[PDB]
Amino acid sequence: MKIFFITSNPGKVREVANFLGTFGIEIVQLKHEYPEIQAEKLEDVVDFGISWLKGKVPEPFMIEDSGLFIESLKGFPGVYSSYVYRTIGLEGILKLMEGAEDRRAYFKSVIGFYIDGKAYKFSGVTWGRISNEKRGTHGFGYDPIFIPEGSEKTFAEMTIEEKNALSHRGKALKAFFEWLKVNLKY
Amino acid sequence: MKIFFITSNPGKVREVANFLGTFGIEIVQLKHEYPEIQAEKLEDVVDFGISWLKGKVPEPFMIEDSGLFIESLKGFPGVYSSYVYRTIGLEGILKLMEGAEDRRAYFKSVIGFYIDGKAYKFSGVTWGRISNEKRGTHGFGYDPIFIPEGSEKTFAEMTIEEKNALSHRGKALKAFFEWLKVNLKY
Repeated sequence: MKIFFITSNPGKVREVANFLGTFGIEIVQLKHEYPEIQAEKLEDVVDFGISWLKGKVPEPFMIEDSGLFIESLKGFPGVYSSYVYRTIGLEGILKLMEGAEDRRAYFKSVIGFYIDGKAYKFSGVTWGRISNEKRGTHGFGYDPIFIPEGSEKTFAEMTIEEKNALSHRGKALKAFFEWLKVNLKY
Repeated sequence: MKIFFITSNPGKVREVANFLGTFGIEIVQLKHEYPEIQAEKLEDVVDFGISWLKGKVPEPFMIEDSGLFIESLKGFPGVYSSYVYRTIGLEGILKLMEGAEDRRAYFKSVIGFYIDGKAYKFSGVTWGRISNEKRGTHGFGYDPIFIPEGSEKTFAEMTIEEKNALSHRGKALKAFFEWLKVNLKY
């Protein structure tokens, strides 16, 4: 069964393809731009995206939005994680966190799926903490400064398979896969 | 002011840290195992736990025990909520409640606190009902099938802040905070 993943993020495609590929699912990246609205929830961005894309791309298709939410920073950068990463980057987050009593944060992923004229959403959350230094050559974004709960390594020190086994995206993909199994029986 | 929370439940740590953190209290999780005795009251489990831990962990420290008490089931699973959840789970409770005339139940939380060689306890109770279906991606345990009185959402459909504003644990934490204010003036 093939699923078209509308995204411009190669790293995300690799993580999604790695996880689902093990279950006979073929992920096909489709670079079709769509508006990502400003909103207080990743789910709202995904809802608008699906509504904008339907009828314009092959089906079934999926999109995804994710972000890092830092407790001591009231959830920042959250929905705007990509922009913040491109501007202030890892250095900026570490600067903001200097002297922070609480370095806890969570990553969240929301997957939107569209098939037979209906939209569905799946989400995943992984709590952890912001490290005091960047480490790792894998992943992308804030992976070098995020250590998931129960681990001694940052996401960037993990392989795609290892990251998927613990990440927000991996959890969203697990829920997504279960739904696919049950509803499509592909 | 820091308080060591002796527990192996990450979800509970997050709820406690969220509530008290807003008042300048730093919660530090300490994973030190202690015996949780079989008893007919959460308070008895907490009393034994504190007595077993004192002198072994830094101070001041706190522990907590909680459970779901279903009216039509004579208070079950109560003190053994964790074990019952791990075995029969949400499905088991819903199965037991099929055809139930009365779906009322309450959640109770008891916090034990030890400082300067003395133990103190604080409790909270929130009544509600068992839903006929699980809903929600937040929380843990029976949160997906418990709707607190005055709400249209299950605990699992609420954020930590929203849950704390209505839950048994939130009420116990409120009593705890008031005591801290008055007796420690930190």
